[PDB]
Order: sequence, then C-alpha cells, then structure tokens
Amino acid sequence: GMVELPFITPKPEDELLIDPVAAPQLVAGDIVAEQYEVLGVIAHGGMGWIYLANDRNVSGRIVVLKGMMADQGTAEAEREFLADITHPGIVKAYNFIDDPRVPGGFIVMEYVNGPSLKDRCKAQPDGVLRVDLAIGYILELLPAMDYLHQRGVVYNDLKPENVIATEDQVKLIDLGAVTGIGAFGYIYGTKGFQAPEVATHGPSISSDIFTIGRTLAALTMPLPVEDGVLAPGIPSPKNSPLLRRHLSFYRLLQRATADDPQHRFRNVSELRTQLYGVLREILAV
Ligand SMILES: [Mg+2]
Repeated sequence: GMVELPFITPKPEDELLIDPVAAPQLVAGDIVAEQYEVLGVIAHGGMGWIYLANDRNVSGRIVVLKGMMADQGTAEAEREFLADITHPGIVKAYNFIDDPRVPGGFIVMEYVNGPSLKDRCKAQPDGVLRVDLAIGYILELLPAMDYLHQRGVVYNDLKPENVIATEDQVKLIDLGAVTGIGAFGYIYGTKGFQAPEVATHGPSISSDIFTIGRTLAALTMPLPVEDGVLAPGIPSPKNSPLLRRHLSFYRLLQRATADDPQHRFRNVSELRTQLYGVLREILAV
C-alpha cells in the first residue's frame, strides 16, 4: 500500500547549521555529557535552541539535542519506551541527558538529513505539492503512525513541518509529542491541526486520524488562515478546482477530519485503503 518516492539528496555536513529569540547557550566545540561534541544549532524552537552534535561513541553519528519538558519510576518507563521504538519511519531516540548550562536537559535523537514536507511545499509557486506526490508522502508515513497506534500510543502533533523527506523515505521527528492513548493532562498538538475533542477528551487513534487529514489538506491546497491558525474545515469544491475535479478526495478529507471522532476512519489501515484508492483514481484519469 505504498508507492515510490523521489530520492532527496541529503545536505552535506558543511551546510547543516544556521547562523544564530535569545543567544544559544551552547556553541561549536562544547562537550555535552562527555559524549556529544556540539557543532552548532539547526533551529530555534519553543524549548529554546535545537543543537547538532557529533556522538563520539558511535563512529560517524550526527545527533540532535532537543530540550526536554521539565516519580522517577514512571519517567524511566516512558524513556525506555521511546528508546526501544524500532520502526524506521520514526526518528530514533538515543539518550536523555542533563547539562549544567541547559537546566531542562536534552533528548538525544537521530538527525534526519532532509527538508521537511513544509519546506518542499514552500519551494513551489502555489505553496503546495502536486496531489499525487502529497498522497504518496502520507501513504509512506502511515506504517509509522500505525506502529505507534498498535502499541497504544499516538503521535499527537502530525503536521508538514515534522515529517522529513530523506533519501526515498520520510521520518516522523516529533518524539516529544508522543503520548499514550487517552493520556491525561495537557497534550502538545498544534492548533489548526489538532482534533477539536482532544482538549476535553484526551488523545486517541481518531485524533491522530484527524491530524493526518489536516496534514494532507495542508500539503495539497491553500487553506484559510485566521489569527495565525488554519481555519477549521476543508475548502469547498465550490472554491477549490482541485476538490471539484477529485470529489472522492474531498470526501476523504472531510471524513478524516469529521467533528465527531466516531465518523472518522477507524484506524490507519481503513484510511490507507481509501487513500490508495483515491490515488489510483487520480492516476487513472
Ligand atoms: Mg510538535
């Protein structure tokens, strides 16, 4: 139920860093946890700067240092679960470390070398991908979402910017947003992509299904933005020539983003069947 994605050449190592909101707390050459030699920063996020480093213990390995969200037994089990995720469509978690210069500590994860799907969209004149390519990217990441779901776990923050296209693959990079199905407390989704029921009922496979539909919509068509947030709903075929030509695609997007979670696709496999069917229709005509 997957297709062939174009090969995306990774960036050379001498082109991975940006030029440094506040100044970074670490700079090139700094040694973290006596294992990681800092190379620089690759982005500034809500948790502060996100660093790139050499892992000295593993030959050739480049890692990402990202701030962690600041009862040891429970925290130990959650860290071991992240570390043991085996699926190649998900970024690897290598370590969880502290540092006297960064109070919150770092999660140490695999550096995925490639553009995000948002980056690919921004390189187009219409700011969107061709519909067959966007569907192919979603089909490619569905095994990774399902791997989590079948282990009682959800990704919560799927959006074009945390799916990275590398080589002929895509990887999910947002390990920090993962929670158990039905987890209590505040869930770190993104408004405009997150399902409406999460803030009151907790996350579920159905709320992940919702973010997949919003992500696919964002990859393929312009979406109205209100106050920095993608407005709710799917554009109408009356307003979108893409949807008027592919009415089954419009229907799929509405079902995946149904206000009532019970009306959405029940799991990733049900979504894949219809999604691959929409693609074959588009490629047939
Ligand atoms: Mg996130």
